[PDB]
Amino acid sequence: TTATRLTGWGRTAPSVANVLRTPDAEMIVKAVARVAESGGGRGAIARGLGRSYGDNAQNGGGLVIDMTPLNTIHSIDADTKLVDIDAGVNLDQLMKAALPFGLWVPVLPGTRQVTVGGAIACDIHGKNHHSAGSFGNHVRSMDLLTADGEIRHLTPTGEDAELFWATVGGNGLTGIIMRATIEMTPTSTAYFIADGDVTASLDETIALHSDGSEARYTYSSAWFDAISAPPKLGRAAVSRGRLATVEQLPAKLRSEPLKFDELWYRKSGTYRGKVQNLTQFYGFLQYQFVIPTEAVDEFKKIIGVIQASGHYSFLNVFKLFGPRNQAPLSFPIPGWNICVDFPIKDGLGKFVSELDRRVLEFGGRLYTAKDSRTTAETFHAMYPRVDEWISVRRKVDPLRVFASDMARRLELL
Ligand SMILES: Cc1cc2nc3c(=O)[nH]c(=O)nc-3n(C[C@H](O)[C@H](O)[C@H](O)COP(=O)(O)OP(=O)(O)OC[C@H]3O[C@@H](n4cnc5c(N)ncnc54)[C@H](O)[C@@H]3O)c2cc1C
Ligand SMILES: *N(O)c1c(C)c(C(F)(F)F)cc2nc(C3=N[C@H](C(=O)N4CCCC4)CO3)sc12
Repeated sequence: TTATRLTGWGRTAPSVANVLRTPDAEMIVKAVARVAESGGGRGAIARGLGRSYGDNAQNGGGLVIDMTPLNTIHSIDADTKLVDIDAGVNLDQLMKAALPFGLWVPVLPGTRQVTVGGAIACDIHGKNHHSAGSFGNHVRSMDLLTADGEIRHLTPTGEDAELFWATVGGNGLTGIIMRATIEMTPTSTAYFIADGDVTASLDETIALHSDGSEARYTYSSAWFDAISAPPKLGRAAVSRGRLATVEQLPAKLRSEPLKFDELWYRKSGTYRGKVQNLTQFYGFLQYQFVIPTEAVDEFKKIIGVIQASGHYSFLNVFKLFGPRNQAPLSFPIPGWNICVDFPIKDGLGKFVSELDRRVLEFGGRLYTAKDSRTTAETFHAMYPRVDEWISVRRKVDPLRVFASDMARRLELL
């Protein structure tokens, strides 16, 4: 092991600890058990490609097990739609291996450079959340390495269904996911057909997302404005699409269907049925929150608060979430989700602390993947069933040999 201080993706909150990089499966197993004996000291935390901005992947003075050397793809079946992978395999890797089977990764985030281990541990969501939900909805079985040195085979139903949905979005505190089986989405091509729309106000963006035209597309998101003053505030560049069928694909592309390789602003944004690949279709404080669908006025308010703030975010992603899964600590809930990132300035930390209160007041929540600064008080209140979740954690890990900086910060230990 090499003693390395580790930060999030946004180069924040360094945590000096040991990095255990090994492809060997049983060398990992021993490290944990040989740690559990001594007792939860600093404990240990699994780490993927470190794409979450938070201190969820960092341990301070403890052990940080790197999962990336354990990246075996065991089997891909095209008939059963099943994929059996080690937790250390990434999505870019998996997406490339699945296409020759005519299979697509069920949930894709922004960057594909995320591991399966980290994908479940955050219960990550994508552009098709309104149609497919989060990543945990597609996990069929996990092989979790618990605290006592044993490995438990978990599933959505039956035994360990309680521990399963705890690991889904459990930020790696329940254990170390070693091996996962994923349900895949079948596909005829590796392309998308998209409909482009440009709104001129927040009211348009909301109406467009609520008039039921969303039921026409599987994938959808919106590049929106949070700087411009009302009524220009909230105006969005919407990108809504669907997986392309072999028939829909232009004459040249059909040959290799599964291969991988202010007026001006409005008209360029507006189009219909346009065929485009995955790449085309897809210092600073990153901030993400969701607000329940029925609380639309309160949402209109937060955007205005952001507008008047004196803080100017330009990278602004807008999304309407679909139904939630049954995971206690899953971030997504049916509502208006938006991410913003601000430039670090004076009074930012206190302003976002007011957005915490404001978001909490309307029954929404923040995403653990992007959080490094919300309090334990705010987090716990944002997540009902957090107590339920903790009572499960004490059964599986009663020594606190699984602990990250976040778990200490949010008192989830
Ligand atoms: C540019 C960019 C865009 C993004 N877009 C999105 C998006 O649209 N939607 C979205 O939901 N997220 C998004 N993310 C965040 C990212 O998808 C998640 O935070 C993801 O979980 C990080 O994966 P990772 O492998 O890097 O895990 P890490 O960041 O290394 O660790 C995060 C968590 O995963 C856990 N973990 C990792 N491996 C294991 C294992 N084997 N066993 C147990 N626990 C484990 C850790 O305990 C930790 O709590 C984005 C990130 C970036 C940088
Ligand atoms: N918020 O950070 C966020 C959200 C909420 C969503 C979605 F759709 F789930 F609501 C998607 C999403 N995608 C993000 C991202 N896209 C960027 C990207 O790929 N680029 C293309 C142009 C600029 C960079 C990087 O991360 S953030 C995000």
